[PDB]
Amino acid sequence: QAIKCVVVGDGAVGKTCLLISYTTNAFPGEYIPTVFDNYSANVMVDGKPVNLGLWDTAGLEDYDRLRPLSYPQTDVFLICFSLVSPASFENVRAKWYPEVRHHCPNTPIILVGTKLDLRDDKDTIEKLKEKKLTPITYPQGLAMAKEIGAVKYLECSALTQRGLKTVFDEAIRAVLC
Amino acid sequence: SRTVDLELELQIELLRETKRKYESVLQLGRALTAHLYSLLQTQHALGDAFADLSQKSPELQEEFGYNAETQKLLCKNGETLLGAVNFFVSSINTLVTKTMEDTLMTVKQYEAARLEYDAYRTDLEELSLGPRDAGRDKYEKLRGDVAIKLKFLEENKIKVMHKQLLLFHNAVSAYFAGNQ
Amino acid sequence: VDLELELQIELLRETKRKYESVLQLGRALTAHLYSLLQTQHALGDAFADLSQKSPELQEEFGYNAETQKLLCKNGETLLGAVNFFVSSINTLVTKTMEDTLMTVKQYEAARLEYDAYRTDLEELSLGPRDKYEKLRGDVAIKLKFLEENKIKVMHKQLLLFHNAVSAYFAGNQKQLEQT
Ligand SMILES: Nc1nc2c(ncn2[C@@H]2O[C@H](COP(=O)(O)OP(=O)(O)NP(=O)(O)O)[C@@H](O)[C@H]2O)c(=O)[nH]1
Ligand SMILES: [Mg+2]
Repeated sequence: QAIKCVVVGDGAVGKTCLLISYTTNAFPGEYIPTVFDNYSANVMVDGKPVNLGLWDTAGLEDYDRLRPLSYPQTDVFLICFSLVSPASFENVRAKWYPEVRHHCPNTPIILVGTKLDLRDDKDTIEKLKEKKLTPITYPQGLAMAKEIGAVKYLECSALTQRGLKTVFDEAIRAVLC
Repeated sequence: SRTVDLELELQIELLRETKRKYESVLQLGRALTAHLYSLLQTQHALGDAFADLSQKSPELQEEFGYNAETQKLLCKNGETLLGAVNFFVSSINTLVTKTMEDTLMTVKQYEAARLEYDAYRTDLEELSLGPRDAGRDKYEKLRGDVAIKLKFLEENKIKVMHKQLLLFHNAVSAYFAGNQ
Repeated sequence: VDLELELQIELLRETKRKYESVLQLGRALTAHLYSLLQTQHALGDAFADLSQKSPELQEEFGYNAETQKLLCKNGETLLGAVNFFVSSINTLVTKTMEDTLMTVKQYEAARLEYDAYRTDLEELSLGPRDKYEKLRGDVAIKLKFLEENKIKVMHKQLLLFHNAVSAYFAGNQKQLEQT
């Protein structure tokens, strides 16, 4: 069966690393590979053959005009934000939630916490304290999803892969229910 | 010793073959949508890089700018195209996925009924070839049901495809006319 | 030390960069464009077949097949051009510019040393070796000769690319009317 999953969310969050890590098992680091590319994956979800189409997007205002063009015929959205970036998280409701719905008000959405590693590390833990800010806790991310209607809330690191595979296994279940 | 509704079975085979081919055009259309979307975006970036280079390079101001304007125009006209294609895919997905599946769902009930009726009479014969005795509705009813559905389905297939092929073609053509 | 050169070198790097970022968007353009032709090739075949096998919709599958086909044909030419673009620019980046940037690493290996050994051996003085300029010539005359090349290659490269894109659409609309 063919399922279309599109990953959106404030630029710099890690949507591309989220898709390259998951599909090829390598961090997009080492040069930053083929721009505006899309990814797909074949997965066995409970004795079932699934053809998973993954659509990448751009998070900077400049691509606002030609983003909705990828939305039609979607089966599940993944609004992303960085647990190390409070400014982003807020935009989850500020920009993304309204847009995705403005076009597809009936599609299952899932919230994801990109960069679950740089949440307990020595540096961003100080500089993020140098700006008078702090990481994103489970609540509010868990509440953000609920504040929305997200069929699910998950967290993962494209660097550690931890919680990565679950993200897409859920997107599929959120589809065929 | 097998029941055959020749004309009807020939149409069922042709509908299965058509769905097969349509599902294939449908997969291509999806890929078309991805690739188009990837292209469109690049042309946008490319449009910026060039425009930037145009200003930070007077020696090549006119050359970079000329290309920036083109990559920008194309990007814009390619949004109208990507839209038209999404419409093509979506429309045909309904036809295959829903309209055609509705009929096939009825074709399966009819075949199941045809085969049980065959097993029934066969059992009757290898029972007669014993202590002697030498003296269908579900199948017939279902047989009529599919005949009707195949007819409506074919009528609808022609209208939908005639429109979708016409527009898809025009969009593809327009992505050169207003682009020229 | 010497300002001019090291302002000329700071610009050969910002430039080597923008052209590197253009080289990226260019590899992508190639990729995404190649994919599009495969699909178009496949779509025209799928359309031709359906056209022969479906009399009810023979015309409709018919002209869609042709269009997709000429489109694939023209697209291969465009792809040739785009490949040439990226390649050539790539040469002007991986070689011609490196060759200039290498004699710069050398020049620098013998650049701060004269300014260093100066503030250094400056400390020992009053108590009670010259080809830094040979490499200097190989970072000024190797450099300026590079900029003329930039202009020469980019001017031509930028134009073929543009005409190619243009031709692409001209040939299309053209042949897309002989029907
Ligand atoms: N530690 C860590 N760094 C990450 C992770 N994901 C992304 N990054 C880093 O975050 C930066 C941005 O990643 P990127 O994938 O480009 O984000 P994006 O959302 O795709 N941005 P855009 O919308 O502009 O394309 C990169 O420097 C990348 O290495 C992660 O899970 N962990
Ligand atoms: Mg990205």
